[PDB]
Amino acid sequence: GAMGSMERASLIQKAKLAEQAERYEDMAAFMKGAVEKGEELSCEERNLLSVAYKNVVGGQRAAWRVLSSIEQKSNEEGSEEKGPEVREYREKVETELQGVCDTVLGLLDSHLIKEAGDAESRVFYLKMKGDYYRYLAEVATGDDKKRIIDSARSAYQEAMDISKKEMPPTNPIRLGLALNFSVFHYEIANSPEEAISLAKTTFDEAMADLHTLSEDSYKDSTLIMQLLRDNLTLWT
Amino acid sequence: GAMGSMERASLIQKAKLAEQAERYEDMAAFMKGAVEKGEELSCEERNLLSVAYKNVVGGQRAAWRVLSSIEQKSNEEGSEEKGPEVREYREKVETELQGVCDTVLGLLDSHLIKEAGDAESRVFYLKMKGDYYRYLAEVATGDDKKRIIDSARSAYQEAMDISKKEMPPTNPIRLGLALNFSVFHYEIANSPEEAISLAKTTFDEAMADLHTLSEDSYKDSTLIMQLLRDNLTLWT
Amino acid sequence: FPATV
Amino acid sequence: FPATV
Ligand SMILES: N=C(N)c1cc(-c2cccc(NC(=O)[C@]3(Oc4ccc(Cl)cc4)CC[C@@H](N)CC3)c2)cs1
Ligand SMILES: N=C(N)c1cc(-c2cccc(NC(=O)[C@]3(Oc4ccc(Cl)cc4)CC[C@@H](N)CC3)c2)cs1
Repeated sequence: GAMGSMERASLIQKAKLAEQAERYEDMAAFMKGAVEKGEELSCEERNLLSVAYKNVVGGQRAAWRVLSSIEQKSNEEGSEEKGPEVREYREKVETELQGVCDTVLGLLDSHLIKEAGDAESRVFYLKMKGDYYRYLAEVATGDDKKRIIDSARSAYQEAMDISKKEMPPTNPIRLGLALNFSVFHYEIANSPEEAISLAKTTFDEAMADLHTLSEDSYKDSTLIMQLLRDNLTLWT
Repeated sequence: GAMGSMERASLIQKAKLAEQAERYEDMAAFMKGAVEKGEELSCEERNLLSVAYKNVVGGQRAAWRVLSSIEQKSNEEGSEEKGPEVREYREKVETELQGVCDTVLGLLDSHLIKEAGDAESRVFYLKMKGDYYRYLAEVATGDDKKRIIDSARSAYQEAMDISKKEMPPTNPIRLGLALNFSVFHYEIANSPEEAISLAKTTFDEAMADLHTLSEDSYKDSTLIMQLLRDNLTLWT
Repeated sequence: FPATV
Repeated sequence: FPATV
């Protein structure tokens, strides 16, 4: 750990600075260093961790999609052979993406999830675990693809079970978990009907609980509800 | 050189792929590998090199500015001491920026400039040399700042002298060189009047030569002329 | 692509 | 910031 000599508090401070500078690779490295101090993460710290790696892997995924698109075209009937370079470079980006996912999954397994007892932390981390297995699933093609998919499903399912028992239906973590598990169903598990059912039921149960919220909590919940509706509009 | 085992043509192909994927660090690494094959660069290849490193250093510069701004505020009268972290992280980004600049300047010195005999290549590379010394100047504060500034000035001046002898006033390389040397005068050399004079004279000499151009060359030249006018509007 | 958070 | 290319 190249961050082993830096104070935990300094790592968190620098993660916030890296965010302001839109230096998300640095942000992720600082937050990995903070996790490796071994202490549990506060709510703010968990979100710094998730923001950092979401931005890093999001860029990798966007690049992979561009390259995969170019690669598939080079393989159509009538394309001029261009050699191994597109495949090689897609593989390079894919391997770096898998590395980032494995890093995040490693942090969750050593030892964030096992120490997470409160619903807000445990559901958050299990959602992340589902998310990063989902990103691995997006690029998987081998003997392991079904097992990667089932790892994502299992993490999301455990998070869902806890969230339904322990959080109100408007809790933004619960909502974001359902949003993403719904996308998993649609895009990974070839289960569009499950995706649509989950998004719709989540939206309706949240709507009925909005009356309990403050203005600020209302804004947070309705933002994610709008994403659920956006996806439903995309899919119907 | 980690690219030493890859074919020159494969490096150029992958640079173009990296560009499409907005992976500019990769793009720059591929083009550095291509330069290190030792052959001169074609027009397209020179622009791949410049696009890659301009994007990399541009992001570093934007980050440095954010962090420098935060640092200066932390040093105002009334600010709460936050410790060494802002300075340290600004220094980290600054050192990485200086490294990229030194890398580019190294490629130009070994041995792109000395092999560049045609005006279009030689002016292009000397403009780059001015640009990357200018980026070093932006962060310089020590015993070397004046010498860094004079290195930028000298490279720009040699490029200007060649461009005025060997290129028409509408040549986009000549125009972009003048644009950037004008910014050097305004932002680095504390010579706003020289900056304004150079931009205005460049614009007017180009305007008078537009009648010689094809529609496509006209579009290229007038685009950079509009940047000259934009800066003049900013400065007057 | 669909929205995720 | 001013324009450069
Ligand atoms: N970036 C930072 N420095 C910090 C961010 C936070 C912080 C703390 C609690 C919730 C949030 N919500 C979000 O990020 C957003 O909603 C989420 C995110 C994650 C989940 Cl599972 C659920 C909902 C806001 C709305 C956006 N469309 C999507 C992200 C941020 C503390 S610090
Ligand atoms: N990105 C790629 N794959 C490639 C780009 C090129 C290529 C070749 C010749 C000129 C250009 N001009 C430019 O880039 C732009 O003008 C310049 C750039 C550099 C100079 Cl010194 C002068 C003018 C177009 C207009 C933009 N506002 C600023 C950049 C690009 C070949 S390949």
